[PDB]
Amino acid sequence: YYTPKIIVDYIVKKTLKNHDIIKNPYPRILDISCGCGNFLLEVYDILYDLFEENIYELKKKYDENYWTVDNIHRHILNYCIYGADIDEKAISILKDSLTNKKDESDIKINLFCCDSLKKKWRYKFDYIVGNPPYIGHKKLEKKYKKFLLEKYSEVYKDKADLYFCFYKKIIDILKQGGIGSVITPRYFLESLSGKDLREYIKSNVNVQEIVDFLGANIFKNIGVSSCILTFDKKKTKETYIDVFKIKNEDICINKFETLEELLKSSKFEHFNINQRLLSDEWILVNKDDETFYNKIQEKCKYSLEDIAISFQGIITGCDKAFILSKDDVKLNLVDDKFLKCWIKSKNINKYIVDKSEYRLIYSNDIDNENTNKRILDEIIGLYKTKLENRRECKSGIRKWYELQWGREKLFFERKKIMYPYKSNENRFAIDYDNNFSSADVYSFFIKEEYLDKFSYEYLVGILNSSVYDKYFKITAKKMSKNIYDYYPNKVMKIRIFRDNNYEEIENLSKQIISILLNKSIDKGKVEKLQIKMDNLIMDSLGI
DNA sequence: TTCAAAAAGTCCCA
DNA sequence: ATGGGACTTTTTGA
Ligand SMILES: CNC(=O)[C@H]1O[C@@H](n2cnc3c(NCc4cccc(I)c4)ncnc32)[C@H](O)[C@@H]1O
Ligand SMILES: [K+]
Ligand SMILES: [K+]
Repeated sequence: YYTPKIIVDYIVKKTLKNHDIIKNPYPRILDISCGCGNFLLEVYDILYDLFEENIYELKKKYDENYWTVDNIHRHILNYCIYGADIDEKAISILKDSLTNKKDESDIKINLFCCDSLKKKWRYKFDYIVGNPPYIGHKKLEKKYKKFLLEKYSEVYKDKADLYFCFYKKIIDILKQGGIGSVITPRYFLESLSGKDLREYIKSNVNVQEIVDFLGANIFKNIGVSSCILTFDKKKTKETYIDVFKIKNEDICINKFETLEELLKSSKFEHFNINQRLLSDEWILVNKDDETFYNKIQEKCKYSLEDIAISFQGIITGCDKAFILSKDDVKLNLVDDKFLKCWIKSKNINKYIVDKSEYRLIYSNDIDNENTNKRILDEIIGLYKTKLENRRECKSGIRKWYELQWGREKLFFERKKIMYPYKSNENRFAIDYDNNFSSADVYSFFIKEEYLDKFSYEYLVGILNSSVYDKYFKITAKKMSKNIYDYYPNKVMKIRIFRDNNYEEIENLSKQIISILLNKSIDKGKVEKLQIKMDNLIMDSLGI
């Protein structure tokens, strides 16, 4: 995963541009996932320029025979550059690349082929740079995950990622007054799994700068969203973070010769965040958005979690075995008591759901194999081998033809609100048709004790408003270009209000629902009603 | 027993 | 061929 050169140079310049080579001519620069040496080779070039530009000052202050230009190459490799990686071939290539920068006496190069997370590191380091590996909870082998849970528990639990541990290792082995700069996924900035990691970073290092690329495609043909984190262990009372957040995700990364030109430009916005004021959540927004977010939080007395019951959709474990088109002839084998309406995330619009085109065979209600042999033999059994490889089938908890996570039917077969799990905008709809769905659609229904305060029509009105689209996206988890995570761990934290505008907001919502359900939809008037509703909500929240 | 999180997403076309 | 757009499964720890 080759890191773009402009970012590599920026990271190295970040850690080394103001190093006092005269005061300390023995800086230790480390990359614990160096690979072929994208960062370390640049570190060599930056160090070599630094030594040659101060070669005569060094010669005068120290051993004058040791400090010559001819001796710079040797000194850098013996005492300055350190790298670690698990790939033997990459280390071998990097060793040759460092050697080719210039046998006399066989210089030794501090490159280790090892697990960076298991190595007994004999000393701390002045500067650490690089791009660690990212491995999620699905693609990480179970034997290694037990080690991470037992030894890296301060940052790695549950659905945490591998690069959390590289953050902990880098922070642990950084010298006092040292500087670290890495490029990692951005998701830990907001994700629920990153809470322990954020607590660790906040209370161990001073975060100098965060570069957030949002959904920009930094790595070509890689579906990941990146950020650059720069931190130090310097004694300072400032504790203020420079945040450079991109404004246009469509931009290409090579607009200028250097990254810092892009950051200072009109493609990025800059603002400051007080690190001491960071809660367990990192709300990195400008003053206008902070005021906007704080107004809504203070004005709203209730949250969605207070008034609603949230649940994830069906997880069959093999969709091809249980989901059929409503026009599929094989449904003539299945009694209608077994069939449920099935929708995908794209079927969720604002305020209403598209008509179902798929049916779910709720195979849990099938009592035994002998009574409905045709359904099992001709429909579900076509994927029996894959069905039996599901975890709950291996342990015997689930029968091979049963849904892996069937949930409760009564939760779905009722009036409820559904929203897609990943979307570019708020899309909350009222479901009237007892729709079932997979985990790409989340549902909630209102608690009985809050039905006389909040109706479904009022909720979809304010939740689909432009005010709440901006409001939710302030702290939402940015996944990829024009995609946010609409998950209960943040959707249920949305705060809602009840005031003098309740009735008209609800009435406008009913009008929109009435038009959206017509045969000849005058979608233009829906937009006009939405604008009027947004004005009511902004009036209610005083913004 | 059984909840919900997780993009080095995935797949496609031009 | 690559880059950009539409769309989103089930494995997994707790
Ligand atoms: C996306 N970028 C990479 O994967 C690079 O990082 C190196 N890289 C991976 N993982 C490493 C590690 N520890 C974790 C580890 C080790 C062994 C098995 C397992 I599963 C996990 N330590 C040291 N370099 C490690 C790789 O060799 C590439 O150059
Ligand atoms: K001298
Ligand atoms: K991206």
